[PDB]
Amino acid sequence: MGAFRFHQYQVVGRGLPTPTDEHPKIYRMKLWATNEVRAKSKFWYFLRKLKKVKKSNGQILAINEIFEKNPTTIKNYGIWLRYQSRTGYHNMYKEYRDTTLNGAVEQMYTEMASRHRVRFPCIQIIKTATVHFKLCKRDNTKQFHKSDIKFPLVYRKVRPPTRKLKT
Amino acid sequence: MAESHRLYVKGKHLSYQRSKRVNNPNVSLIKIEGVATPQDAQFYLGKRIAYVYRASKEVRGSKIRVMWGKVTRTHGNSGVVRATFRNNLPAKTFGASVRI
Amino acid sequence: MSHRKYEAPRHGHLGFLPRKRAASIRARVKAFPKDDRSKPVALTSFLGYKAGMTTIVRDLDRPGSKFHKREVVEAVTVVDTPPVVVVGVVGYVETPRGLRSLTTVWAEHLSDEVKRRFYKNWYKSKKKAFTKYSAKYAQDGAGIERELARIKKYASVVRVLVHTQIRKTPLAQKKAHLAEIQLNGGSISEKVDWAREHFEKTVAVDSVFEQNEMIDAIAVTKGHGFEGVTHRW
Amino acid sequence: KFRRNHKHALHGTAKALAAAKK
Amino acid sequence: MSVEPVVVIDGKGHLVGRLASVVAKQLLNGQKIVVVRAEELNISGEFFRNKLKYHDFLRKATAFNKTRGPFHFRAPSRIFYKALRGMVSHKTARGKAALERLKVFEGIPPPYDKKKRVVVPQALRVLRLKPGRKYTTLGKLSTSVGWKYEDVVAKLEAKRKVSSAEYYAKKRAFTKKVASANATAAESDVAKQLAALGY
Amino acid sequence: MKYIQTEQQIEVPEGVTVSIKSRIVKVVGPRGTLTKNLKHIDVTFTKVNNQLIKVAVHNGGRKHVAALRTVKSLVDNMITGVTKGYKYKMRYVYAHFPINVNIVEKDGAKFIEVRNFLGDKKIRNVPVRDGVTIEFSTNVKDEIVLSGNSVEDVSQNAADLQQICRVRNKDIRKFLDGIYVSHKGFITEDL
Amino acid sequence: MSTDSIVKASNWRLVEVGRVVLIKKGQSAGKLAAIVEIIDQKKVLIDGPKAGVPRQAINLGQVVLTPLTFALPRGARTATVSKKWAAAAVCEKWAASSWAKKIAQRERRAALTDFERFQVMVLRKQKRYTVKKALAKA
RNA sequence: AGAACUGGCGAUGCGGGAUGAACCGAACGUAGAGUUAAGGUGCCGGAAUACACGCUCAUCAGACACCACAAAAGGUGUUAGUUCAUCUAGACAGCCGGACGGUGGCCAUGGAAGUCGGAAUCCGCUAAGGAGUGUGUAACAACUCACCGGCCGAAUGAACUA
RNA sequence: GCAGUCAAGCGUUCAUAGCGACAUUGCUUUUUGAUUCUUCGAUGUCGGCUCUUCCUAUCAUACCGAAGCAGAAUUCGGUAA
Repeated sequence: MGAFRFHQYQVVGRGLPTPTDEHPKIYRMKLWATNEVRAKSKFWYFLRKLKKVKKSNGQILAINEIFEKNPTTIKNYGIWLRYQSRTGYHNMYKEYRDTTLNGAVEQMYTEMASRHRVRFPCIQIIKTATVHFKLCKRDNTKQFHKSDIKFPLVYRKVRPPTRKLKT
Repeated sequence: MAESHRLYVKGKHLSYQRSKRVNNPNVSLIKIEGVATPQDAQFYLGKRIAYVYRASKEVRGSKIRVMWGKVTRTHGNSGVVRATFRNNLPAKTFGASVRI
Repeated sequence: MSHRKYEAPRHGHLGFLPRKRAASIRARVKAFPKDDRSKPVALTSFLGYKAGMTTIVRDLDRPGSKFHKREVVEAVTVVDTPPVVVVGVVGYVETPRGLRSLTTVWAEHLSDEVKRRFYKNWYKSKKKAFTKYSAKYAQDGAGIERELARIKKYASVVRVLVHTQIRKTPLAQKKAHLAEIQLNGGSISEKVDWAREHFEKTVAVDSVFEQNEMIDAIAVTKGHGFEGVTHRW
Repeated sequence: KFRRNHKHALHGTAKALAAAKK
Repeated sequence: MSVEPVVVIDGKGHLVGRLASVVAKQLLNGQKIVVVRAEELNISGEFFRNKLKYHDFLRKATAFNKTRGPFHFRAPSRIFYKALRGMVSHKTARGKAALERLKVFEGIPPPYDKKKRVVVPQALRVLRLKPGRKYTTLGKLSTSVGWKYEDVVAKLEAKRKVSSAEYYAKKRAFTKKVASANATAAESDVAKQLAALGY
Repeated sequence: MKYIQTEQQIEVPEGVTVSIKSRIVKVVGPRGTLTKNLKHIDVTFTKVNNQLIKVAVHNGGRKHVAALRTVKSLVDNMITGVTKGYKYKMRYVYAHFPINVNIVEKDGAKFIEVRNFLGDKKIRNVPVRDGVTIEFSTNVKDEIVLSGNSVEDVSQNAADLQQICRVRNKDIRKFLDGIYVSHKGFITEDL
Repeated sequence: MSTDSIVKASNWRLVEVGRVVLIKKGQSAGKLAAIVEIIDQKKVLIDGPKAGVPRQAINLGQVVLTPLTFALPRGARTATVSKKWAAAAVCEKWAASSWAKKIAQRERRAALTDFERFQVMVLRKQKRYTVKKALAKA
């Protein structure tokens, strides 16, 4: 797409470390990011969150990025999310209608921001999980979109400029 | 859609002539670098040319006096234009960059 | 309350602010009664001069007092009120910005009266020989009338140019005090007409006011000169 | 419920009276 | 109007604050601007909150003690005039002259038959429309303040009445004068038009 | 996060004709005629043939849906109002003092006058808005019937009578004196 | 019962297919495009027949639909999109004239720095002058 | 008030912040041209009435720090989000509607017997009909509800959080 | 000084007609303290008089709510300078 929204960067690496029969074992976090600036950062924050490491103990092997595999079209992304507001972070599973992973980020940001309290310092999320169109449960925007694929309903929905013409 | 609107935009002052007998008033000659399209000049004329009066540098009189021209008529017709100034410009500022 | 315990109304009103000299010798009424009743035979106002005071005895009425019934004394101011010349119909129109006069319709005869219109009203008392009133411009009532036709197409509440003929008795002075008096009454077209009939001739107090009727008096107070807080406030 | 509105109406704000009862 | 000497502007259903931004800037440009149809401008938001703001300003205009200003302006032309003074730098001589260059008249002032014009998306319709906490015309604000207003709408009603007559006969005569193209025409020439611009 | 919206249609009865130009609708029937102006954001409540009156909307939000419900209610009231009428039956109650009620319809500005309400020397009167008609079928002096086509106006006039007689200063329980809505309002008629 | 009602009206709706759309502000430019696939109310996929009309997904509402519609049905892909413009036609023709459109009409005007072309311009009024005269009759 | 560790003011201009010793940018010979910081782009007022979206309608609100206030309590059916349950096998608002039999159940006490206190809790038949939900009398003494059915049709309510 | 929340409790019975502790959050700047910023080449003291303008936390009047308002004196409270 044009001027990102957060392509997920599949960052991989190691650790890589010391003269001991240990070594840390092989990891992944695929993190949504804008390129390498973000790439680094997330990895250190993941390494803080779950793992423990260090900066130095986490070694990055490689990077491979993100465009559109499947259709622009029409997941309605199930997102596992955390929002920081008037104390620390509270858990969320938000399943919202989207075009795509580029979009998902913006639509969630706008939702943390507006609705939930969000401001600067945050981060992000935990996972995004695709779903089948009929399955989608919570609920307002999407319920209409699910119905549209159905169709008929696309003949519905067809509404927005509608009051304007004359014909 | 539009018309003009847009900022691009450089120009030159060719020279500002503060001239009477006591009869005549004041003229300013402007030559914008390539700009206005022949068309963009002609359907229009009255495009207001605003140069900021800033510090360049060392101490120029850095004032909250933003200057606005207008194109009176072309003289040059594809290029050069006549302008007049009305206000007060900063000090012998012919030369200076034209601009929005 | 920081002070006074023990706090009293403030002596002397702010509405009768400024306590200053009147613009004019003669009072000027800012608004008038509404057009409820008969046509401009009904002039909204009349003028006079204060003669003094007298007292009268009358048959009262207020049944609630025991003191009610028989004759009882009541105070009177006498004002000498001569027949007044309605000279002309001035037409003021309502618009936005304010009224501006279209016309004044003149009678044939104001003659000494226009000399009095010249007195302070122009200025200089027989000073150097004239002052002038321009004569009825070789029968150009048509000018005045076409201008009358203009007033009927809208609406001041139709108004009249008046003077008091002072020469009558008490005043050593001869000079007339010119006045703007509003005309009120019925429908507008008949209103212009009645006003028109009236200018042709003088008008008495008998035409304007009935006896006993409720009249608002406007006049200008006695003048002290320059005074301190104690008498003033 | 009934008692809440009685107290509120008597001395509270109108907006303050409604919602909890609901 | 968008030139150097016109300058006549249509107040109908325009936004008060928006009209005043461009008006100030053009007076700073050095034009003499006549703002027309003053009662018909609208400033968005519910009337009650709008009147509460003005009411305090009236309450302010109750004092100082002294006489000689401050002021609260009753009427739609006057409200708009106040709006310019705030919009323009009131401190300076330049600013002051720009203020002298405004005239605001209610209804229409003495005939400007030449059309009053809408400004680039200044109008409240689109500029409400999600929407409309209410929207308040200047004529609606000022009936509550007092009357230079009462005479101005009275004239508006008479002006609109007189002009509305004119416009019907004007338009009739224009389509009539006009049916030029109800096509004639073709005459090789139309091909020339299609080309002529075309190339 | 919603909405977007769609059309709802109600058939217009044969006893009713409606005619619509702009945002203002005339609803007409045998009891008489009713005019109101429905204007609202991005709403139409349109007639698809003299057959159905339909309501449709480009747009929806919480606010819109609440409005559409009011619009749908109002219209149903107008339609029923022209054929059926609306009527309020009201009863005078007076514990001490005779209440003298008449309507000065024919000779004057349309109003209901109540005299000697609570011994009041001063007559209390309020107008009638719209073509609604009041008949007071005295008996002893209990029963008031107020009938009209326009539901709004009928409700207001009946309500006006109730508010005039109200005495806020004394206890209501103690002073029963007034006129109260005895009904709401109403059925149709063979007549 | 001749004629019916009236109902204050009418009908523009088509966020789906068939509905021609007019550009907002963006690319290094501006073009024409139609809605192939509907995601949701906000996001729609918009494409056009040939050249560089590349298909974009955007949140639409800043992007306005134009008065024109063409005849097809919902669910589209590249092969279907090509067939539709070809079948429909007259849509480009409407696109030239005037309905938020005016694009060709403006194109004709835009190209006009010459010697010869200006003369032509004068000629069109010289022709107007004689039709005005022709209206006058004498 | 009185220490520590450090920068500034004092002795440091200029640009930003309405003004304003120590806040931000910035350390300044002169002069010019260019381009930037901080911070800003409806008007005053450079410079956008910018672009994608979402909430808000109180004039909240145009605010880093600041004589910038606003709390406990926070309602809350405002909006949103979450967690647990109920729904096309038909929830839900309202309106409508039904109840035989083992059998008025042991303890204790003046006295509990559906319903003062204190047990187990099976079953008939079976749309369905609990050893019972509240309203009772000294105690007994009805009537409703449970549980069950219909008219309507699509979501639903409770807890926390911002 | 005044207010808000909570409501133990009392009011025959009844939290809330009224009264209302413990606790607890506020607000004001008009008592008192605290300070040492300002003035020691000088700010006239308390109090009172009189003249003005104001404030709202309203004692009365207006309009209203509740009552343990039968009337009726009343009590509490809202709006309101």
